[PDB]
Amino acid sequence: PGDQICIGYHANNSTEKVDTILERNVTVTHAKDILEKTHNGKLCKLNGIPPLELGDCSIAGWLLGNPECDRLLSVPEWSYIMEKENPRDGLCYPGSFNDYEELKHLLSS
Amino acid sequence: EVKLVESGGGLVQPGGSLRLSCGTSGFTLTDDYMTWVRQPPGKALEWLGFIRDRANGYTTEYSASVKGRFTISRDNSQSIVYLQMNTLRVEDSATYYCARPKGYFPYAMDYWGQGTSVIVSSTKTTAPSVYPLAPVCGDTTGSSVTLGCLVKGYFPEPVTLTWNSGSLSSGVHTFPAVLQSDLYTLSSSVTVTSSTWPSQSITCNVAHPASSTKVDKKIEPRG
Amino acid sequence: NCETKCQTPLGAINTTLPFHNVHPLTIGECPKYVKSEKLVLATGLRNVPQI
Amino acid sequence: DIQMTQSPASQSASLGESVTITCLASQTIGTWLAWYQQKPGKSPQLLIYAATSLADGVPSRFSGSGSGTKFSFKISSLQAEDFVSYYCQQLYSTPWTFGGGTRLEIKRADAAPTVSIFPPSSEQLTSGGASVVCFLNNFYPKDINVKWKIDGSERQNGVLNSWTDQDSKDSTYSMSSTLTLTKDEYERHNSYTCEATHKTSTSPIVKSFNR
Amino acid sequence: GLFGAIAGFIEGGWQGMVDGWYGYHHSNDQGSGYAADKESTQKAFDGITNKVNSVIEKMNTVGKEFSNLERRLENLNKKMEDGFLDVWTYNAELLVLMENERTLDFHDSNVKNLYDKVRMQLRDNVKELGNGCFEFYHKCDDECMNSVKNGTYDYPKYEEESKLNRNE
Amino acid sequence: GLFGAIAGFIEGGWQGMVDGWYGYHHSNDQGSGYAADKESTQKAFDGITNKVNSVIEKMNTEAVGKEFSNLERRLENLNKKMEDGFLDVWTYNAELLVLMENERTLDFHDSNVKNLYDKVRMQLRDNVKELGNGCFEFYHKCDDECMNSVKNGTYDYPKYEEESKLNRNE
Amino acid sequence: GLFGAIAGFIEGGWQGMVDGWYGYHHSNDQGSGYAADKESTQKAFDGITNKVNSVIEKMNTQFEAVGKEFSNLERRLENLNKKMEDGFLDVWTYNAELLVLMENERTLDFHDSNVKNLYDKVRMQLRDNVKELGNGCFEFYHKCDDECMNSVKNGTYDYPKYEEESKLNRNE
Ligand SMILES: *[C@@H]1O[C@H](CO)[C@@H](O[C@@H]2O[C@H](CO)[C@@H](O[C@@H]3O[C@H](CO)[C@@H](O)[C@H](O)[C@@H]3O)[C@H](O)[C@H]2NC(C)=O)[C@H](O)[C@H]1NC(C)=O
Ligand SMILES: *[C@@H]1O[C@H](CO)[C@@H](O)[C@H](O)[C@H]1NC(C)=O
Ligand SMILES: *[C@@H]1O[C@H](CO)[C@@H](O)[C@H](O)[C@H]1NC(C)=O
Ligand SMILES: *[C@@H]1O[C@H](CO)[C@@H](O)[C@H](O)[C@H]1NC(C)=O
Repeated sequence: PGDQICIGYHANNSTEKVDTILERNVTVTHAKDILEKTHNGKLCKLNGIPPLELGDCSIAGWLLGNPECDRLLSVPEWSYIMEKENPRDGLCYPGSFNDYEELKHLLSS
Repeated sequence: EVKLVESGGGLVQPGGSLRLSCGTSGFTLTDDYMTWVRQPPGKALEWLGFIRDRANGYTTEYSASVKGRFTISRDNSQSIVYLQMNTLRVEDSATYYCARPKGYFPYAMDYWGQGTSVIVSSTKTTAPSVYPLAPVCGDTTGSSVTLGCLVKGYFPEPVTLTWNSGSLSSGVHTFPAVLQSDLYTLSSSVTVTSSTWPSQSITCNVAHPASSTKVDKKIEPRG
Repeated sequence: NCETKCQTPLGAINTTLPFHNVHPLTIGECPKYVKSEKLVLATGLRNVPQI
Repeated sequence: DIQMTQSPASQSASLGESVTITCLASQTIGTWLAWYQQKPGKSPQLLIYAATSLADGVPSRFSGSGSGTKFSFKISSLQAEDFVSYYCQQLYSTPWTFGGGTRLEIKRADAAPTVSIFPPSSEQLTSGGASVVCFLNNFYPKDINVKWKIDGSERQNGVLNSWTDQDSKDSTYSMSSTLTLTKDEYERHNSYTCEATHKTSTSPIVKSFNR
Repeated sequence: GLFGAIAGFIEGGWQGMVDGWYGYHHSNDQGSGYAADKESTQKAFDGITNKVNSVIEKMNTVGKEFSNLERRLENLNKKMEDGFLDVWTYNAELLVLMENERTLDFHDSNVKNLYDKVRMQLRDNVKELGNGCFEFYHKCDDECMNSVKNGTYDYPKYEEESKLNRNE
Repeated sequence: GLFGAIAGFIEGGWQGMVDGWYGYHHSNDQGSGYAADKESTQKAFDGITNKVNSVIEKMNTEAVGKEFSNLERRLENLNKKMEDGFLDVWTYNAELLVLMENERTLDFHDSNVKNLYDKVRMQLRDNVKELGNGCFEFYHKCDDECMNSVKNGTYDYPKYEEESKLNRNE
Repeated sequence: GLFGAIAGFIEGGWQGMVDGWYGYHHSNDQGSGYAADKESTQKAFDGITNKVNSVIEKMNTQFEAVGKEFSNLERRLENLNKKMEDGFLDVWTYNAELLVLMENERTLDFHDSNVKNLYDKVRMQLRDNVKELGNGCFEFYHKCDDECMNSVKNGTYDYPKYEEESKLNRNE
């Protein structure tokens, strides 16, 4: 009964599971998850510049100087703008704003 | 890619403490086998220990030189490996790298950090005295005149030496600092040519960020 | 009081990964949004229990 | 634990030549050696792993060999930027030890140590100290000696020696010796002499000055 | 799978081999053990790194509002964004599956090639058991085992010695 | 053919074997006949079904008709270029998927056959001539119990070992 | 490669086989020489022509831009046009680079296979009438004249003809 040499491969306690075309739920000794599912859940400054918070002002409301919106009268640089879906403080004196959406796409630049 | 960066080096009283941070950036396939390796200047490299990846149990190994004092830990949240050094001794003075294998299996250290230096002494941070050095009074007979700076008494290293705002520096030799009586001494030599001096005048500039001193001494002939 | 290079309505992303499933509408430099619940590359080989 | 003995600690050679560092293990580490380069003022860079196996993106001129205890490392076609430190490291068992290091220097035609003397500054003289400076500049090769003589007689205490590495452009070295003493002791003598023995000249290079 | 080695003729893995993806086990009178073949391991790793990299690099490349008179335009916008979304999600999910398949087979192949290398080296100086093991017809000490491993094994050296034993 | 078995050293298929995709043909004194290996056949089928299931499932999630005025022409063309564009994308995807996969499927079967053959060979060993046609000639005599042993892959070597090897050598 | 022939048991290529992708080197008393296997070569080339043609035909029909202009009141529309043309451009760029990369991996494996397969077809004929060295070469127990060489290369090699001579030479 003679001397012996063997070839083989690694094994470990890995629970890691991957799918393939031929086969699903395969366990592998090592894997990398490339999809990021998690976020800090906070609204944040962006590249060290804070966003412009409109609060209850509409874009229109702020640009017109709606009285409630007076706290936005002077503002510094912004990385992005934050608007509610339905801001209370639009145009107090009722009316309309033409090309409003184009003006918003402009404010985005 | 990976790009390890380390931070937190300084000067401590022996018996003291320090905490070094090696942070990791980049996409990678492995956090495992993060190692600390130090190099006392002029000496070889010495392996302090490593800590492993979460999946491998956060296990840790140490050189018996520093074992029981130093502790390796990682905060994944800030994605840093910390080396917490306690009861610092004189021979702990060195520069410190974190280093890493790229693979799953540690065959070699692929990724290094840029290094950061820690010092340990009882010596208190001390400002340098810069004396300019004038050549002989017997008049320069020569094809080239050489003159230099002497920066003495400072602790700790480094000092930064620029001739004349670095306008004229080349054909300059700065010989690294030496330890004489608990505090360092440095020096440098610029060789100009006979036309260029004293006529065009040159000055020596010396920064010691440790004591905050920045100082200038222009070199003058004696007579 | 926060900092990010990437922002969604749900929150901010800091990641080294190529893709995110977190939100469609994102400002800043951000990983590719996808509809996937999971994307995982196998790197190692099959784990085959021994005898 | 495990000891790694790397020789030569220093080796000189010239462009295009082939250079071999050795590394010796106190145990048998099998095939777990690795080889690193350190350029000056930088972190190490991995060159070879598994002893004989080139890391990704490495010049083919770098080679490595050996097993168990005896190990070799070779730069086949030498190059300007190759003259730096190299280290082996044993990753076989903790602690993962390193070799002593190998400094590679580029071969050069021998050179003349231009030598300069510097009596202490009046600014320094007023502070109670006196430091006198000999600068030995631009000379090959690096083995050199300096004696300080005071009124012709030798002196021991207070000598500070400092060296440079091989210069990038000229491939030559330099040195500074600072003799340091009291203002008291200093004004207490007459003529001060700095004498540099180098291989270059037959006879020692003497720069002295009085008052 | 494809090359028939992993979960192949070689029936299982080695929890005992911790240093590599692929390697040797031997026993002789000098001793017994696991040894990773570090070259093949690292090379495969480099390959996989290249793979995942290329997946990242190739993939590495605001809203708008509309009025109520802008129903077709709005919808055109939506269909576009959604379209591109569907396309990229498809590309990702697919790329991941296919490359996974390729990856497993790559490992299998690596094993097979290693085994083959050893076999073709040892020739008839050994019995080939078919479990991934070869039993030697001559005495193989640690030097000989390493010679097999490091690719240098000497056939003519052990040749007739193995012969006689294979025969008797 | 990538693994070199189908249209390989096995030069052609067996109309004879109707019971599965891969299998055996034995000839001994009792008789001569084809037998399928149903585990291999079924496992490959399960693999393939998984494959096509994937190339279906992935491709699932359109065209809404819109109308445009004559002053709207830029819009209209944009809209057209978009729907046409997505269409060309998905058509490309489907076509490529099918070609690529098809290649993989054939190579798959090929590998499977190679694997079956090798799994036999690494078992039989010295006990047989290896004819290079995908067949093995026996040095010893194999009863249908022995054949069946090979087919389910038990086949103890020692009991036929010497009884072969003598007849081999002399 | 993946099949272990190229940079495999055959350690390197031959500069002096100019007649094809794969083939034979022989030596015997009346001489030595390189000879290509034209069948398998032309076969592989046929595969490759198919491959590139597949790429080209498949990528033939796809998205092109046509020029448009938008006013200062049209900015949203303009950005939409851009984001679209850009989106398709990006998509197809991904298709081209990925398809080339993938197919390249596959082409190199393909050849590896072709060489392997060649070796295997020769060996499985030659059988035990030769030593398999493992450098990719076979040593002959029986003397092999050029007619037998050619008979190996063209597939027709007769084992039982050389069987006894080879055996004889082998066992003593
Ligand atoms: C993405 O997130 C990571 C992890 O949260 C950030 O990395 C870490 O950023 C924090 C910021 O709080 C750093 O901590 C800070 O360090 C400085 C310097 O020592 C110190 O003055 C502060 O008190 C604080 O402790 C931390 O060093 C840093 N870690 C690494 C790995 O370097 C990162 O900033 C975020 N974005 C990116 C990629 O910049
Ligand atoms: C794997 O698991 C077994 C039992 O669960 C254990 O004995 C072994 O140490 C584990 N290996 C590692 C390193 O996790
Ligand atoms: C391979 O290993 C053997 C046995 O240890 C050794 O003697 C030889 O020098 C090595 N040769 C090569 C080329 O790696
Ligand atoms: C094969 O080559 C031989 C030369 O040895 C020739 O005589 C014969 O006709 C060829 N047979 C076939 C099938 O091409």
